[PDB]
Amino acid sequence: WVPPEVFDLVAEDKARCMSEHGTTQAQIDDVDKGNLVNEPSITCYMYCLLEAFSLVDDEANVDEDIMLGLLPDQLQERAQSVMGKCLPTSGSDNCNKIYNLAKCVQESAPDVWFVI
Ligand SMILES: CCCCCCCCCCCCCCCC(=O)O
Ligand SMILES: [Cl-]
Repeated sequence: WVPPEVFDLVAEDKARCMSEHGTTQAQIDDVDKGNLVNEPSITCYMYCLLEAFSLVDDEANVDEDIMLGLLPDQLQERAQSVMGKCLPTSGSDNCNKIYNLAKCVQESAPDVWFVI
């Protein structure tokens, strides 16, 4: 469902986030396929990229309105349903909060789940 335009929009932040955190594309592909581990090089990548687009703040609180703003209408209240379950975020730090959120969302909605 993700438009191709999104890929060029995120390219610059994706490069920076991967470089900052030691992330490999293979780690991203693995999360993308539903396999999540609590490794900072991928969890901090996910936090990094969300933050770059104002989807989370300095304590990994999710901005639900901006998030709903970005999704298409067909997912718009599946997402509200998933956010009801999975928010607020909780964890030992920003990266771990996003790990637990990722775990929750992908379990709650696997056929829509993805990470760029
Ligand atoms: C759903 C929370 C779990 C963790 C999410 C994984 C990180 C992927 C972040 C996607 C960033 C997309 C921002 C692009 C918005 C746009 O410019 O159109
Ligand atoms: Cl939250």
